[PDB]
Amino acid sequence: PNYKLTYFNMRGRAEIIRYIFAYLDIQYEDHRIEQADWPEIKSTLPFGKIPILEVDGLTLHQSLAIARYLTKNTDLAGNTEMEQCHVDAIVDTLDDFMSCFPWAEKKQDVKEQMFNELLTYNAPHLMQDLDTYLGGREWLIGNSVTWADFYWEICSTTLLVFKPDLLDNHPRLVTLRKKVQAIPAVANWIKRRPQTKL
Amino acid sequence: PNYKLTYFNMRGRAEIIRYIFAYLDIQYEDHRIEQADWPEIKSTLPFGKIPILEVDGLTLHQSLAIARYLTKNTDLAGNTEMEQCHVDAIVDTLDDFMSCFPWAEKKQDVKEQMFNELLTYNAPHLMQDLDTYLGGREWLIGNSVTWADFYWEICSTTLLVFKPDLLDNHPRLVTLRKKVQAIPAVANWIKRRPQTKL
Ligand SMILES: N[C@@H](CCC(=O)N[C@@H](CS)C(=O)NCC(=O)O)C(=O)O
Ligand SMILES: N[C@@H](CCC(=O)N[C@@H](CS)C(=O)NCC(=O)O)C(=O)O
Ligand SMILES: c1ccc(-c2ncc(-c3cc[nH]n3)s2)cc1
Ligand SMILES: [Mg+2]
Repeated sequence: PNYKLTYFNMRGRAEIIRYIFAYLDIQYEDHRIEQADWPEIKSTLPFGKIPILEVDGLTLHQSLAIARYLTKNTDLAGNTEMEQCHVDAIVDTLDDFMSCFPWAEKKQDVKEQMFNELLTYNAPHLMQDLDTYLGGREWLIGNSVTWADFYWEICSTTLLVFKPDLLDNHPRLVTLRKKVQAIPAVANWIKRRPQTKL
Repeated sequence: PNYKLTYFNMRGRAEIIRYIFAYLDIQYEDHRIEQADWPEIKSTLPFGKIPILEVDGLTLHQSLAIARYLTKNTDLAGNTEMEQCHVDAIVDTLDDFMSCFPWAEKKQDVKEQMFNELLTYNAPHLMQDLDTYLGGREWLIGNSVTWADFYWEICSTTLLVFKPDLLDNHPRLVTLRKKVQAIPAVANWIKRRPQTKL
């Protein structure tokens, strides 16, 4: 199966798929486009948003739909039907918050105001909810790593760019991040991937 | 299993779960709360949001995570893993859009103005995408009804309250709503359910 992932030159919403490709050792074309080439691609897509994943001539969309598709029947999926539910839920919780950021806002002052509020007022509560939920367990769901741990690590990396002290009071969450960063396939990708802010 | 669904007295984010229960002929307690019973219940929830589903005492959260879990191994989920990806993709596309609405906005003029903006510009764009995606086919994905069709009927029902003429130029999408409403288990539910604006 030939895989071609199209997104911007960013970790962004494509990073979860990139970590999954890496973990399962699947070769794919990591297509990164410049904004100048975006509108011309956007015009041809069923839903006009990226990332998109082409699989054998069939254009998939929605980052998490794609991530879920790639991890189905792999060890990154939950180990029970109920675990796959918790995986899905943690991912959508992380996603709901990340989606609140006005990533495309062109008015810089309005963008900064918004970012600062979400990070200062809302992010600390999400960390508290996740920390309690994790408890003293090794992974967010079950006894082995799932793509929710991957998504936690990814989301938290971006939040830390803007608010570095976010996890000063959550050592257990720092440990989880580090655990994810230590997985050989993930570590390799982290070392070799393009270094972008977002 | 002993299922208990908790949400406000409204269709909202719990309705997709309610359609799934009805369609799969799965018994559950449809527990609805008033504001007054919210602060106590909220305090007991790992993520402080509804809906939640309790399955034999185990608590689940995130509406789409729950819906997907309930459809597991059923034809409603999508027939192949690829179709399941398309089903998931449509669902998030719809949810992404519905999440744009300031449901909680307390300034009535601001709420009206934002709704108008979203219903005037964004909604018709998304409707053109959904319509061409469906084409002259029977259902959104595959050969049979999926919970994406359910979610479409649910999201549009709520949008039609605010912009009744939204689908006036989209007969294929109106036909989809009707095909879904006529499914016997759904027709029954729609008649039995408590009447609420949202
Ligand atoms: N929930 C969607 C969001 C997709 C999305 O809005 N992507 C952005 C980039 S992060 C985009 O397509 N922006 C360009 C545009 O809207 O034209 C997903 O996870 O794929
Ligand atoms: N993406 C989540 C959203 C859950 C959510 O925002 N629930 C709302 C009710 S519609 C809520 O609990 N808001 C009131 C509050 O958080 O106090 C889902 O679909 O379950
Ligand atoms: C989870 C994790 C990361 C993200 C994003 N990061 C940068 C984004 C962006 C910047 C300009 N456009 N889009 S979006 C979203 C959800
Ligand atoms: Mg979502």
